[PDB]
Amino acid sequence: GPGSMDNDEIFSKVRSIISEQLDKKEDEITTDSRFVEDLNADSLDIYELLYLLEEAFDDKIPENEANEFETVGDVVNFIKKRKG
Repeated sequence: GPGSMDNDEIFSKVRSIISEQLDKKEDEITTDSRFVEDLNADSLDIYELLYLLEEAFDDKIPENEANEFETVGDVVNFIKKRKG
């Protein structure tokens, strides 16, 4: 079956790093996880994380991303296609 491309390698590769400490699966993408469950911190620290991340792509988070933003799952599929 399919599933072989940089598209599904970006979110996977990135998660492969945190997976060490997080010891979680990248397939845990869900709105019931958020940074609290998925990430090892709170949105407090994530604020600057995404804030600076969007600056690298030149796009408003609460404006552009807001079009379809909700939880980590959204950012995953977002940065996935955003870069490809």
